[PDB]
Amino acid sequence: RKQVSDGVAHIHASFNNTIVTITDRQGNALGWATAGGSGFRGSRKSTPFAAQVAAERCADAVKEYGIKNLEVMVKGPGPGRESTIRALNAAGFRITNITDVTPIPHNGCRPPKKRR
Amino acid sequence: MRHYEIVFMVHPDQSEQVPGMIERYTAAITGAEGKIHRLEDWGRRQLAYPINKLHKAHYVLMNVEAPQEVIDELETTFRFNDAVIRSMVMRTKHAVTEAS
Amino acid sequence: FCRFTAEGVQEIDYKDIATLKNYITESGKIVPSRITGTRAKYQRQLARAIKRARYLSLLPYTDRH
Amino acid sequence: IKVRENEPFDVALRRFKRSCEKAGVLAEVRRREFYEKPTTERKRAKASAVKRHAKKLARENARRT
Amino acid sequence: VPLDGGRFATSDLNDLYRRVINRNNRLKRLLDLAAPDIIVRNEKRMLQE
Amino acid sequence: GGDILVGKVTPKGETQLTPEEKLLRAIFGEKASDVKDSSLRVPNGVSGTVI
Amino acid sequence: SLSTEATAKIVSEFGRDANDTGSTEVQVALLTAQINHLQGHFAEHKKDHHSRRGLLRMVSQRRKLLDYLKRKDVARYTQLIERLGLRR
RNA sequence: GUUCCCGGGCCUUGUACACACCGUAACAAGGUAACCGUAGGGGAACCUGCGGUUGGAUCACCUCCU
RNA sequence: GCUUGAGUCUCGUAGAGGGGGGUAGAAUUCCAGGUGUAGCGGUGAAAUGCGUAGAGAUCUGGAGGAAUACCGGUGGCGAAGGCGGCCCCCUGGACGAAGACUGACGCUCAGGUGCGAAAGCGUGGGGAGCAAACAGGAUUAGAUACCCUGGUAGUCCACGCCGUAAACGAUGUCGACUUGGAGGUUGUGCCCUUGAGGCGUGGCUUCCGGAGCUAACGCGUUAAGUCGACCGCCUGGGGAGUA
Repeated sequence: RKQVSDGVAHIHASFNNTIVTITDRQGNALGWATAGGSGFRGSRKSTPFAAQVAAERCADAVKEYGIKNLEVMVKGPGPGRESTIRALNAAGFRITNITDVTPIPHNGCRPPKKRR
Repeated sequence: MRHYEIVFMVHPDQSEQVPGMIERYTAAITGAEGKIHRLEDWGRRQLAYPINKLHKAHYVLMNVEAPQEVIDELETTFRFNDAVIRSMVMRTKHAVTEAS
Repeated sequence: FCRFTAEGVQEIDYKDIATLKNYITESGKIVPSRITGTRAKYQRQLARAIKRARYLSLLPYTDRH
Repeated sequence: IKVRENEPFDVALRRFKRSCEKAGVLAEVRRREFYEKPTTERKRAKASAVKRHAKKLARENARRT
Repeated sequence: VPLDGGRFATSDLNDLYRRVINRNNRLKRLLDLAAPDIIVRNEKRMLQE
Repeated sequence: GGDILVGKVTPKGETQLTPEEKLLRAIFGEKASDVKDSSLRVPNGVSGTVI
Repeated sequence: SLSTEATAKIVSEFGRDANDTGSTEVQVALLTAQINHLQGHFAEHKKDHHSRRGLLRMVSQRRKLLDYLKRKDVARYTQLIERLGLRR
């Protein structure tokens, strides 16, 4: 639906969750896929193979729109970031450009309090 | 008296009515004891990031020997003139003329 | 080693930005001291020029916004 | 950051993402600030890296094996 | 003196002694493994050229 | 004497470059130290007047 | 800082030379006149925790400067304060 | 074939141990690094936030470029 | 009276130095609208909570608030504490080439004064993120502890009080003396700076060492080495750096 070819696929592998989502060039979201909804709850949420299945979940149920050249703009320096990319290339897509527009602050706000 | 490299940019739509703006400011320098070294004009060059709507501003340079107290009030003029959005004054002792 | 800070004595200007582009990358990043053999004098001079150019949109800050 | 390589590739090659920062910005904005801590491990690290240079200076004189 | 680019502008006398040394070690090897006479003498003619 | 009349560009070589300047070839560019200046020169003992 | 076109005036008056700014009758004057040019600093903003030490430095160097002039020649001492006015 | 496993041995690393490994708070990285200062709280050790210091440990592997 | 001490002037230099103010941009939270799914968060694992009153996520637009990635370098300034975007106003400290001068105007110092991270409190604004007290789910024999969902003081700005510290390269301060190399960082003089250099002169700082000292480790031109000067401190610990 809406007919889009260039699908901006924001893949955000944080630390223990990787979300893949193709949207419209404008901004109209198309379909999502997550390492937490496809299963793999655990240290598996922090694995690139789960990100490979995340790419597969973002490979089907999205052909209704039909994207070919997609702008895989990766966000958040996490576990995947390549296994997910080659999952999409082995899914039937042609990534026109892999961009690294990760959520980057100029050390704006303070970072969160976690891990020990 | 001191050297102030006043480099500023107006919008591409004001690039057609900026020469009048130039005669405004340079006339004030003559009325404030001053002399221009380089009225450097490149053209309307592409901005990296569009300012809230459009990119490609217009660059014009002065690089004038002028008194610090008049240029201070002159900077206030630039600050509340919405054509010139980004305008800064530079170091002293040496204002250049080459490289264009 | 470089021939920009040898034949380029006394403060490297930034009207024409092509020379700072030898010292920044196509991403918007500033080259480190250890690559091109350039003592801090020349290095920090470029630094002043760069900050100024990015405020005036001559040079970009990050890659994309 | 932004790699394309026209269309004959069948590969990602995010080698510039790593040549940019990748984990660079992350190292400071993933876990709390701690302000002074990183400074501490900077001194220890240098002591062992400069000693590596002293190591390169110790091997040049004999190493008769 | 190689040729600036990827070739050899060298005195190809080296390329000649090269074969001389190749075949030298060769007959000494034909002493170790003890090869038939008609062929080690064929190497005699070889190191001869 | 030995003045320059006209300049001649001329290919040089990867053989002529050091590993120190093979780092600066990945930064500055390809056609910087790839071609050298082997212009047309006036051999010693020749005078002249370009007309 | 003491601007240069105030300084050269003061030195040529008190001193015989234009470079005679090493004589105590001139050393103290340029120190006092430097604070007289610094008044514009400590009158406004008030919280200069760094320039505070600078004041204590130049003024203390002046308290002992006037100390030796006092012990060596009370005639030029009372003359320093009578030509500039740095007593009170 | 030494990566898995049982035992032995050499080198190295760390110890407030050598009397020799109600709650574990420190000493192995004590498996949540330690210590001082400030405020508050909790049966109790101390804990949380902030600044500083070395009277602190390993920088050993798994994947990519000549 | 004279100068190798202190210091001033003429000509210049770099910067997270301080006080007041303005501004640009990203991200987090929230609100409204377009789209759409059945999951989001987190942990060794689980769970309270959110959600079909369409959350999480994305785009556009907008109102607050704190802090400045890459540049970053046992790099820089400073008495110290402490402090990283840019600029304007005021302005301090440190240093150097070549000369002119008063002629030891120099140093430290109980009582005293000033600066004094963070935090607590009074007062006027304020709240995105995190977080004492507290509620809940559990690992557990128990949880007022590790973790997570919320959340007040606080974090921020200005005016004062408390005037406290590992305010510790634990090395008090000023001056003088003592074979070098690698560096980092900021100026200048001289020579073909013809080119990414060579030979000197000062400041700060790091590593390896000699003379020396020490219990050892090691510091080592910035000394724990050799002297002069001044102040404070110790005479076993606990009690107690407390009443």
